[PDB]
Amino acid sequence: EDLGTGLLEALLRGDLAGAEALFRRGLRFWGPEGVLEHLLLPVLREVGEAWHRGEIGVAEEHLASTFLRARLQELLDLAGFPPGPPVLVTTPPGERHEIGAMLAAYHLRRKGVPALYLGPDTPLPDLRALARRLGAGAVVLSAVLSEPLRALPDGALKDLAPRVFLGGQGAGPEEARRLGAEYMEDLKGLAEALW
Amino acid sequence: EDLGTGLLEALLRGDLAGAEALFRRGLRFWGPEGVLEHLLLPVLREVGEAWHRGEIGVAEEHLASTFLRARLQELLDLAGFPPGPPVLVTTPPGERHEIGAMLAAYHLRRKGVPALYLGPDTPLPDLRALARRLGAGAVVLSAVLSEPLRALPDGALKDLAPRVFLGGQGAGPEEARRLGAEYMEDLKGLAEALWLP
Amino acid sequence: VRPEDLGTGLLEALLRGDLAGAEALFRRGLRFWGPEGVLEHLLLPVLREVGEAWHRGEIGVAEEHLASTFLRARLQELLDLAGFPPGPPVLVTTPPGERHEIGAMLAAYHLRRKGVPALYLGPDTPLPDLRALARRLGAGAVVLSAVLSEPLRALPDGALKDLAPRVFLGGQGAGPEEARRLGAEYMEDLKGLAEALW
Amino acid sequence: DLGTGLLEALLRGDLAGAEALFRRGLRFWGPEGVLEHLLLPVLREVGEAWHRGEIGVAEEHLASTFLRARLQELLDLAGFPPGPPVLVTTPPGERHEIGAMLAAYHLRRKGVPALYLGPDTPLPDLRALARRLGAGAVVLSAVLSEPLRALPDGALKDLAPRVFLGGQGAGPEEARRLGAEYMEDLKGLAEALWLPR
Ligand code: B12
Ligand code: B12
Ligand code: B12
Ligand code: B12
Ligand SMILES: C[C@H]1O[C@@H](n2cnc3c(N)ncnc32)[C@H](O)[C@@H]1O
Ligand SMILES: C[C@H]1O[C@@H](n2cnc3c(N)ncnc32)[C@H](O)[C@@H]1O
Ligand SMILES: C[C@H]1O[C@@H](n2cnc3c(N)ncnc32)[C@H](O)[C@@H]1O
Ligand SMILES: C[C@H]1O[C@@H](n2cnc3c(N)ncnc32)[C@H](O)[C@@H]1O
Repeated sequence: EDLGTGLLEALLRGDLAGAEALFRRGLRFWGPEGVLEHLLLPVLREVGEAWHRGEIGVAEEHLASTFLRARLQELLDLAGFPPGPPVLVTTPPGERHEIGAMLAAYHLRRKGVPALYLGPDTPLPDLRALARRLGAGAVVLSAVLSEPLRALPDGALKDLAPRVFLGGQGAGPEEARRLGAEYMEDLKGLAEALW
Repeated sequence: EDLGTGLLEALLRGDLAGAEALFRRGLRFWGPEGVLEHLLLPVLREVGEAWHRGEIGVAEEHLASTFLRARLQELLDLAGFPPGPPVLVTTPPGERHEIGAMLAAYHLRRKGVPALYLGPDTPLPDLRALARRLGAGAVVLSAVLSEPLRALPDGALKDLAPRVFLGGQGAGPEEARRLGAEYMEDLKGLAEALWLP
Repeated sequence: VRPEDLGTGLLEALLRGDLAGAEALFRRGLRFWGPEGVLEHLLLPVLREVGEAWHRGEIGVAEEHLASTFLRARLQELLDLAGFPPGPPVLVTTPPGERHEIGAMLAAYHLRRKGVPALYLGPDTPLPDLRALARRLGAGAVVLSAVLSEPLRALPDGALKDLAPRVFLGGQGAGPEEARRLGAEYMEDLKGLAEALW
Repeated sequence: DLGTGLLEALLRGDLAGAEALFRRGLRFWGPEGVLEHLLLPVLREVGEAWHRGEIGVAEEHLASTFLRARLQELLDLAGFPPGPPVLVTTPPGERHEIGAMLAAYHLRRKGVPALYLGPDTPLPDLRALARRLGAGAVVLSAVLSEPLRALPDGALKDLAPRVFLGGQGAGPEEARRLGAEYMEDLKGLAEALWLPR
């Protein structure tokens, strides 16, 4: 059974009940991390590709994307949330794509790290202020597009927390170096990189 | 509200567990509609005013708003999504505040309306195309700011779907008339106008 | 359906063998009460009423079996979705002769929700084997759930004392005096377990 | 090598590592193949290691509890084929439940609505539930032979119009004595419902 085609088709026809049932079949088959890798991310990528090819309009993407963000938020709220100093997770100013940051928070919480997901697009002064006030051990940023990072001045990220991690499709090792962050490729390596 | 102040204080401490416990207590005490009017909505309004007064920063508002959207998403899912020709709910192009749209969808779904929530900020021709293809009986827009409506040409909203409804703090009767939408004074006026049976 | 009617609705769904509808009612409870709350406000009251219905002779053993098997699966689902930090484990089980396992699962779930790596062993673990595993894995604690008093009554004085660096005992079958006799720390509330560990 | 790695991860208390290994087998072999190549060989090896004194009871418990959870999740995934239930349990005194769960799972994958009760059901109660639900069949998994030897002649007859008995603890003459149909393997079990007898 092709859950990815089935789920995208259900979303494009506005069949949210079918879509929710199909996502849950994927959760049961692949497990929590696995459903994100094998179902949620492939469908979001395909939605993007269909839009880029001119095949679907913006409303159709929004319908699918909004639904999948809700499913990941549901999973995130069911993960543990330890006491202790938090890790703040957001996206750079100008970055409205939020699912990468949500995935980072999720992977962290599933390994017993109290990741606070702020939502996207947080001005750096306000992010630093909050990280310092809460005694955050780290700040994690997800960059989906490269332009928001290119807009930032050299060293912009270095003072945000004791550790500052940057990843996503829009990020790369050279950009992380210019901005003063540690570049991280894999979500699984985040908790490890802390412990 | 005493519980409202306590929730916001928990959110500002990063105590997500304590914040959830307070929200769940409000849900048990007031029920879903009650908790929106007496807890979720007053906290969002306060967060906004406190930011405007420089008492909290943007990261703190973000934390609070993100938490409350997740709570409202849970209530949307709890309200059920019936089958049947849908009502599309979104915000005008350039409107990034989405919770008013989510609230409209919630109130509709509570009355058995299949209110499909698209998220915010949908271009008009794309919204109209989706409404046409799905056979949607109505489109509902939430405007929080007035500037996105001011930027639209006369009659821009009139033909998005068989009925087009507009509300929110950034909308008013005169702008709705200019744009060709039916202005809805409040969420119960919206729910009333669209309830089928 | 009102939240106050989900318990009666869930039990009626299970009693007609409608497990898909029972799952939907459970998920509604989860969305309304939250994870800890649905266990407190829906799972535990239904399980208690199943026991009372059985005792009154209103349902039989197979009806209880179907319901507790279902509810154990719903709790397992929540358990699987919670965290699991690396780090020295807490072993969670029930005393020898105790076959009621849901209390132990709930303790494991409360610990994993607070980022404690609770390993759920299943029920009814002989004490030498439990001690051996705790020592080998370097477990920081052993947590026991006693629903009946009889299995505790069958253990000799100080039987629980050396199981792990901390040994916690709770459940409807345990009390402070019995915990003291067996060498365990007594804990009444699940919420206080993670607090106490560290 | 996946079987050996799964057991090793379980014996270290590396639950995340064990889950990842199981998920890998599920993706490689699919549902049916993961049971034959991973779940069943691990359980069998777990018993052999315990008998030989290489692992203790707590280690078997950790492994079986994990595998039972994985299988219940596959059971739920297989869902609810339409029609009158087939009740699946174990005889009174039989605490090994994975064979019953496997029977239920095999049935559901073939479109038969198996309802897995849990283990160790007194026969009068099993008969009452079968009657109340209009069950078309009852299936019992016996791992030990002793619980069967304890039951009266004819004790399984008429629990439902069709009553099947299998597992390592069952054999044809014991099934005959009890008034059940003996089934040697899960393949024959679903086929046995193709046609009446
Ligand atoms: C949904 C969506 C939107 C929604 C986002 C909604 C929301 N609230 O999140 C909206 C409508 C807002 C949107 C807007 C736009 N978007 Co858009 N959108 C998407 C879409 C379809 C899915 C986004 C998503 O969730 N992706 C899932 C992502 C996060 O997964 P991933 O990047 O594979 O990430 C992996 C790793 O990077 C890792 N990871 C991610 N973050 C981090 C962080 C750390 C620390 C680590 C360790 C790992 C990690 O996680 C994943 C593991 O596989 C994508 C398609 C796509 N391919 O992503 C486009 C896409 C990203 N969008 C795109 C574009 C062009 C736009 C717009 C400019 C469109 C326009 N207006 O003209 C705007 C820009 C808005 C802005 N300023 O940011 C392009 C970007 C192309 C490029 N430049 O690279 C894409 C690729 C579509 C396309 N095929 O053209 N978008
Ligand atoms: C959360 C929030 C944000 C978040 C939104 C996050 C998200 N994904 O939704 C973000 C960070 C994106 C944001 C951004 C900005 N925002 Co802002 N933010 C808010 C906040 C704090 C809550 C918004 C909300 O959820 N409102 C919904 C509820 C709480 O509002 P309500 O008035 O009670 O709505 C009632 C009715 O209107 C009705 N309703 C709503 N919709 C509909 C629809 C229909 C059909 C009907 C019948 C009824 C109805 O339901 C409610 C109860 O009945 C508000 C404060 C506020 N008072 O709203 C500001 C506020 C709306 N934001 C404001 C501003 C200035 C901004 C920014 C310009 C800031 C900036 N400089 O970047 C940007 C603009 C972004 C954009 N282009 O839209 C100002 C606007 C003042 C003004 N109009 O001039 C506010 C009022 C804060 C303030 N006090 O200054 N914001
Ligand atoms: C399901 C069930 C069974 C199932 C259990 C299936 C399984 N778990 O795999 C099976 C069929 C095996 C079973 C068997 C029996 N059971 Co029974 N059964 C129940 C039932 C209906 C629900 C059990 C349950 O999960 N309860 C939920 C419990 C665990 O929650 P709780 O005890 O209120 O615990 C709270 C706190 O103590 C805390 N907590 C629990 N553990 C811990 C641990 C720590 C450290 C902490 C801090 C907190 C904590 O969490 C809960 C609230 O937060 C109950 C009804 C009931 N009232 O409990 C009976 C009941 C427990 N069973 C009972 C009986 C008599 C039996 C049998 C003797 C019946 C028989 N003749 O065979 C056998 C004994 C088997 C054995 N243990 O050796 C009686 C016990 C009465 C008494 N004490 O004398 C009960 C009360 C039914 C009744 N009579 O009303 N049973
Ligand atoms: C885990 C386990 C337990 C667990 C059960 C946990 C649970 N299920 O909740 C617990 C701890 C309860 C346990 C306890 C005991 N058990 Co034990 N344990 C096992 C173990 C390791 C796995 C059982 C299992 O799940 N196997 C399922 C699969 C592996 O069985 P299988 O042989 O492949 O079955 C196949 C077929 O029979 C068929 N099938 C099964 N059912 C049905 C039904 C139908 C209709 C059909 C068509 C086919 C079918 O499908 C299967 C796949 O092909 C087995 C070892 C083993 N089975 O080889 C023992 C084993 C069965 N246990 C054994 C023993 C000794 C005990 C105890 C007496 C130990 C004790 N002293 O306390 C108790 C007895 C409890 C009781 N009264 O039932 C012995 C049995 C020896 C004997 N006398 O026959 C075994 C064989 C271990 C050993 N090698 O010594 N056990
Ligand atoms: C990356 C995603 O951005 C969305 N997208 C493209 N243009 C706009 C716009 N004007 N307004 C809102 N979202 C838009 C598309 O739906 C695409 O899939
Ligand atoms: C209305 C809400 O908008 C948020 N806000 C204000 N300025 C910005 C910005 N540059 N980026 C993102 N959010 C912002 C504040 O947190 C306020 O509460
Ligand atoms: C506490 C629970 O024990 C179950 N129970 C009662 N007697 C037996 C038995 N002989 N075998 C199995 N379960 C039993 C009942 O279903 C009751 O609810
Ligand atoms: C068949 C399985 O039974 C378990 N087993 C053996 N003896 C006991 C006991 N006293 N209590 C609980 N489980 C036991 C072992 O772990 C073995 O593998």
